[PDB]
Amino acid sequence: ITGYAACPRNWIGVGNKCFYFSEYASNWTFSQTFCKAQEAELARFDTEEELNFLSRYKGSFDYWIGLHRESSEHPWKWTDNTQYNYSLSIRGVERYAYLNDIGISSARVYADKRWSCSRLNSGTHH
Amino acid sequence: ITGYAACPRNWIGVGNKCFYFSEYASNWTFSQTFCKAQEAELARFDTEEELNFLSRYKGSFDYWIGLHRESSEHPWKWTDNTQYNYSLSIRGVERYAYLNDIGISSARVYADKRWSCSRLN
Ligand SMILES: *[C@@H]1O[C@H](CO)[C@@H](O)[C@H](O)[C@H]1NC(C)=O
Ligand SMILES: *[C@@H]1O[C@H](CO)[C@@H](O)[C@H](O)[C@H]1NC(C)=O
Repeated sequence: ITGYAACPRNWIGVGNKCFYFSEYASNWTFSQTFCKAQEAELARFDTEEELNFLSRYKGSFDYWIGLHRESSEHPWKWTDNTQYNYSLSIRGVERYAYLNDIGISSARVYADKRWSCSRLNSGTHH
Repeated sequence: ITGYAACPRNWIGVGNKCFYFSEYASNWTFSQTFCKAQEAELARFDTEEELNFLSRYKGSFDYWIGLHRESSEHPWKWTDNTQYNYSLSIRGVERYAYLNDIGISSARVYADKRWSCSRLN
């Protein structure tokens, strides 16, 4: 690592990331607009430590995450257009991913769910 | 691990603290020995943000925290011997504090509970 630095207020630090969690349900598009306005993205995990933390901290509520696909015949990608590494199953035939009770599932864009944002920890510098 | 981290691996950063959570239940003494061996202490909260994080991440399980008293007639103190600020009530007549379903309660030293550690940074 480069250094240790606290995530900003209302954000939670796990590994080299800072997570944010809403307590308000809205649609995937509104959620991604919000995340981008925080200089962040809909939540992305790159390690088991990070996925396990999201899956525990969410409690009993569904949370939107940053995986989506243009159709059921297109590849899953992150909101930055990085392709998904297909390391976990995703349930369903819909375009927008969320964490449920069991793991990752898919929903229509206009479903109302709480959301999480992530960003790499910048060490307060960017 | 590249770039910045709030905390070391297996710890979670909230404000100016790093928290650790066991998935193994033990008695309060065993828990505090463990936390000191990590250059840490049984979990201490100094803000609402920190307490709300402990109260959510614990889920449906009881967790030891760093409040303790010598008897039901003595003041609550942190494991560093710094007095409690009495900003939240604690239930019961026992000497050792834990987070339960509802808030903060007290138990005997030999009760088995998962524990949390905290440290500054
Ligand atoms: C998503 O939510 C926002 C805010 O309520 C609303 O403006 C927008 O029309 C919604 N979009 C969809 C596709 O439901
Ligand atoms: C606490 O747990 C440790 C480890 O199991 C054990 O050595 C010790 O006797 C226990 N103490 C009490 C008071 O139960």
